[PDB]
Amino acid sequence: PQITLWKRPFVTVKVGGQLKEALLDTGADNTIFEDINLPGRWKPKMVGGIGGFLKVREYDQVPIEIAGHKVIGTVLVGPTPVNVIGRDTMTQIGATLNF
Amino acid sequence: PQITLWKRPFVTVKVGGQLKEALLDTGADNTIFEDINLPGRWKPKMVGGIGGFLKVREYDQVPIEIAGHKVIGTVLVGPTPVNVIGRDTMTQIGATLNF
Ligand SMILES: COc1ccc(S(=O)(=O)N(CC(C)C)C[C@@H](O)[C@H](Cc2ccccc2)NC(=O)O[C@H]2CO[C@H]3OC[C@H](OC)[C@H]32)cc1
Ligand SMILES: [Cl-]
Ligand SMILES: [Cl-]
Ligand SMILES: [Cl-]
Ligand SMILES: [Cl-]
Ligand SMILES: [Y+2]
Ligand SMILES: [Y+2]
Repeated sequence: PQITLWKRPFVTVKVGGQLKEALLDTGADNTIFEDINLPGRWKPKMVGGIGGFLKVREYDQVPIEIAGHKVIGTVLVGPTPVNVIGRDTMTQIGATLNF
Repeated sequence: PQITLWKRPFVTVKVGGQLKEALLDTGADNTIFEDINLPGRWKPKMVGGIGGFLKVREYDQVPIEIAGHKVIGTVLVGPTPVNVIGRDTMTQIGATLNF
């Protein structure tokens, strides 16, 4: 799709079998969800944005269905106020900015 | 321009006469800079990042030169770790996402 930015750029995503909405976020290096449970081992990580830092779990090689593509990427899980799709996932679907 | 997202999408801007770089950030509703000085009245505001909230000053009707366009918009000023260009500014230059 092509979208303008008059509204928040939410997309519907299936991540580890779980349906979620997430913000296409060109200012986010990684992808982040709250309230999903993913199997297997993970590693601890922290991330920073405005406001401060969020504590997360990092899962590698997780399935993400997004914009008709199936991608396998890293997902961070922690109590973000909104779910975000970062550049790590958007590069895999060839997303571009036009301005 | 059209850009991919393999690197962080920085752009050079002039905001209230000061040159800065800022991240084109589709996940940000508003535009925020650190360490700029703007004249005149302002209103207090907070913004919630992933971390909670950053305290800012809100300036209305501020010049921003971005991507060969000159726009007038609202700018928030406060100690963000990275300057961002949000959707309030990007809609004024007709930016779009393709994915
Ligand atoms: C109402 O208006 C705004 C309200 C909030 C923001 S924001 O900066 O908090 N933000 C809101 C998002 C989270 C819904 C914009 C994001 O694009 C933000 C923009 C950003 C970029 C860098 C530093 C701080 C913030 N990036 C981060 O949350 O990125 C996180 C996740 O990926 C990592 O890469 C960059 C960060 O690593 C530091 C990590 C901006 C305008
Ligand atoms: Cl890992
Ligand atoms: Cl990694
Ligand atoms: Cl980069
Ligand atoms: Cl300071
Ligand atoms: Y990793
Ligand atoms: Y400073």
